[PDB]
Amino acid sequence: EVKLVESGGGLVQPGGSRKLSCAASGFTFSDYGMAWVRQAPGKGPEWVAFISNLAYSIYYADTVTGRFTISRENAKNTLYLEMSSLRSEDTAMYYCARYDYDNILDYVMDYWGQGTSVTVSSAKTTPPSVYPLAPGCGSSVTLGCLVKGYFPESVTVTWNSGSLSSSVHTFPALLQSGLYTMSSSVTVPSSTWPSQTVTCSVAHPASSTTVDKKLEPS
Amino acid sequence: DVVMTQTPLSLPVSLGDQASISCRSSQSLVHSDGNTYLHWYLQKPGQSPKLLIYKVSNRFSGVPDRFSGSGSGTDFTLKISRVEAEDLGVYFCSQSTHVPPTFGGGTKLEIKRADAAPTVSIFPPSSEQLTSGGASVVCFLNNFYPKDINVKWKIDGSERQNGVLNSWTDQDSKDSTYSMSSTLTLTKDEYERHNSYTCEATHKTSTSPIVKSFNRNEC
Amino acid sequence: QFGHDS
Repeated sequence: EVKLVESGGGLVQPGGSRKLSCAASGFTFSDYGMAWVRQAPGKGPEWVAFISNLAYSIYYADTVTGRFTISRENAKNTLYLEMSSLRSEDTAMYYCARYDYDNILDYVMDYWGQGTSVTVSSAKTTPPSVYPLAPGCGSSVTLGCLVKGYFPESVTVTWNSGSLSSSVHTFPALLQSGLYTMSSSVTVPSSTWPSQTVTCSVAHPASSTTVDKKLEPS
Repeated sequence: DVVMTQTPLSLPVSLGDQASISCRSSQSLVHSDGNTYLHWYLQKPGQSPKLLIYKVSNRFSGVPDRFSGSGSGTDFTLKISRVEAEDLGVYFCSQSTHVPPTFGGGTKLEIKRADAAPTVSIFPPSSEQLTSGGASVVCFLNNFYPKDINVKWKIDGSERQNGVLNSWTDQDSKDSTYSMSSTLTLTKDEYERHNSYTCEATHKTSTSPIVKSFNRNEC
Repeated sequence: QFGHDS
């Protein structure tokens, strides 16, 4: 089958550089135009760059022109994207895609790779601060933990070492002041808490942290 | 650039039902060579987009018969004759008639269920955070349907906009509801200037907002 | 939308 496999992503400082590669297999690479397409979270795909099968034509999106360079080596079945002067808004999943043709026009991106992820940030590894969200200030009580100011992703929040999960909501992390913030809620019958202990456990592997926060009422 | 506009943003369906999604271009997509280079992609979470339909009405290799496309000029439609669970995901239209190729914003094909108002809970800043100089006020809006919802924060009865972070879950696999967390982050100093903290949730299930409050001095 | 190389 046609297969495209991107590599070269990672975490880069603003103003930094990165060179992505895309390994093509299952077709005659030299016969096909190729492209890079990026996708930021929550957003649609955004075409980045195009290179024709003999590299006679190169095109760039206005948002990356002067900073990104697309190239190819047909004999090695590889496509490249050289990224320079990287900016926060370049953070995205980067996909390699093949352009199909029938006559003289590359007209559809038909096969896409699974993507290589690029994060542009000056943040340093930072453990989260774990804050209890305590009720007090029907037969059910909702509690939470706020997990604030960490980097990088990700973190894992469990409740009573994982014994509570059916009523747990894990809210996706978002950027806040250049660091990530997420939260987690759990709902337990009143007959359990505060009569029995409820604890959130927050694991952040990159910072070698695991903190337990016991929930206490207002 | 050519602007691709999809409607609706979100389409709820029951398995086995029919679904239609719309795409409008700001500019005619008829190429000088006579083709109309309008395509449709499906993207599932964690995967790349997969081509479904190309040049308005051609099914891509391996795409099931229940998918079909039509349209002309600037108005296009993708039709699913009977929706299967594997069809759930985000559909994108795309045009390659003009440089640069562009994509619509996506239509999310989601599950229909009965409406449900959120369960709303509010929480004050922790002593731990106040010791660090910050004060986050958190409101959970849990187990509601449909996904569209809005939160308003009030401090001493007056609306507040600065410092709000809203985050949605995806549609729950167990009960098909959504939940969302709304966090208002203040400094310790700002928090200690005011006493009444309120989050108001407005959802289609009632014309009245759901109001949850606490008084700082009682915490 | 791009030209193919023959």
